[PDB]
Amino acid sequence: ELPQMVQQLNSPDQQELQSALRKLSQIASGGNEQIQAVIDAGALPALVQLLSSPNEQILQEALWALSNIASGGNEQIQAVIDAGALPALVQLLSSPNEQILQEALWALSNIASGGNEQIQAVIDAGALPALVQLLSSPNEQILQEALWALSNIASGGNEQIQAVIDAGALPALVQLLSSPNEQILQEALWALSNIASGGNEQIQAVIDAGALPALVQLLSSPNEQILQEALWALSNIASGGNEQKQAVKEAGALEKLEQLQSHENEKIQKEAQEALEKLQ
Ligand SMILES: [Ca+2]
Repeated sequence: ELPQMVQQLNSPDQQELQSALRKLSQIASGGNEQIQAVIDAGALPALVQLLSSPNEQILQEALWALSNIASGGNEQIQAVIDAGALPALVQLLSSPNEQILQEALWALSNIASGGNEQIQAVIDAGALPALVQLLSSPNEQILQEALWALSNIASGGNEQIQAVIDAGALPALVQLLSSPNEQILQEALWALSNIASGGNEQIQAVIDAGALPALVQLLSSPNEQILQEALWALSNIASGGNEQKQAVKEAGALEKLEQLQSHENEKIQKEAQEALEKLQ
């Protein structure tokens, strides 16, 4: 069944290629055991070749198939990496095709949905410069995918968090907290809080970027999720040293946090107290 499809991916017949591609994608969309069967049949080197196709139909299916493969476990993400997917996927971030870019961004975010070793592979391939450029996009849909992918990069270890910092993502994220669009705020703050999960060097890079004045302002937000996410970043930068703890105190958070203690939503009531006790 599968060896016969993997073989057809080399076929000069575009109907044969597309039919097997459409079959492999639907078979890989399924279970994690199914993803392995597709891997083992050698579909991966064949799929990576197709990422270079000028044919949008065969490229769209190939991308779907790879993002569905990278939907699996940590060492199946590694197979996608070892096959050499990343450079082709990073190449596609310069695409004017909104659908191709959406698929390529999805696949990269799914590859970044694994362990630090996998997350580093994405960084190593050079995804971050392209990702940061996309935060300056006027497309709210492109912005979301780029912010999703970045948040997944910034989920990893300190080496991966500092990578995002060194990629100059923070000024862009800070500039995005001044957005009137509450849905952009949700995604920018989410990525920013992941940067804020790091060590003292990383906590300080966030502080130096002018993040605190925007976060302290957002603590008086009428959106329960944006207010919750501001707390997220603060309680995360509170984890850092007394030198950092002080910068937070002189941001004016102290009173806003003292007020938040008495909230209608008991979820942010504890999220504020945990931030307070880790500050003094
Ligand atoms: Ca074409």
